[PDB]
Amino acid sequence: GGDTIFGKIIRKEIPAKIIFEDDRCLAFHDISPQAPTHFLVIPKKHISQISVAEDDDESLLGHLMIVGKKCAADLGLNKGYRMVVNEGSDGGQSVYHVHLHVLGGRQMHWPPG
Amino acid sequence: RPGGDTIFGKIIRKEIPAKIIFEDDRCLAFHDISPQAPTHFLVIPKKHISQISVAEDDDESLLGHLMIVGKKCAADLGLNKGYRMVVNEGSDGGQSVYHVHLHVLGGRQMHWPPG
Ligand SMILES: Nc1ncnc2c1ncn2[C@@H]1O[C@H](COP(=O)(O)O)[C@@H](O)[C@H]1O
Repeated sequence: GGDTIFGKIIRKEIPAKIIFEDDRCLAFHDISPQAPTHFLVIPKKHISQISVAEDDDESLLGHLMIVGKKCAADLGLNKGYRMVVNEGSDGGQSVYHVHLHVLGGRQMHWPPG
Repeated sequence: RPGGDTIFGKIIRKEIPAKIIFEDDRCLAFHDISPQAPTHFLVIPKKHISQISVAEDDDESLLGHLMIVGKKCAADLGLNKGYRMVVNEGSDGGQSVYHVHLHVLGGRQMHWPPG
């Protein structure tokens, strides 16, 4: 699903530390973790960035957050966590395939970058 | 009671003012009074969900709507160089208002890690 490294992960062409999968998304740990728990939830649909998401993608985007919530509980994050979507250059977006970050296991600080 | 018992409930019921960017029957977007970036606003559901960790499976479309409204508002506010969306959950997330909400920050380079 796409011409990025996240497409290769979805297609199982390269290994990843997969947490959860269903028919429309994939959750895996970030290869460059910024917290004791740091994982990504990505749609299998190649949406390059949140700014081009369509109105019909609404439930899919919410699905990423519900999956992230459920994964966080099953990774032991009962003291809280932070969810992040980066858009474009100012947002620090690293891969042009929409992805939800979930970070926890330490105190997250303010501002969020 | 509609909108909950937090400060965001008072905003939803229009009891206290806020600089509103967008409103529909499901959500409200308004500027943050303690901005951490040149543009910093919030998108919140009108339904009172205290935190993302207790959202129900049926809340999925509503949560996605917050993100769609967030990116449309970001475009309307001129954030063509990008932005960051954030949800804070619980103590480790730094949550202070226990009513689900999405931060949208832009107008400067955001740094990594995100706090
Ligand atoms: N009356 C208000 N109007 C606008 N923003 C607010 C108001 N009260 C709190 N906030 C913001 O809501 C956020 C709550 O923190 P958190 O729950 O950690 O996201 C902070 O960014 C506050 O500055």
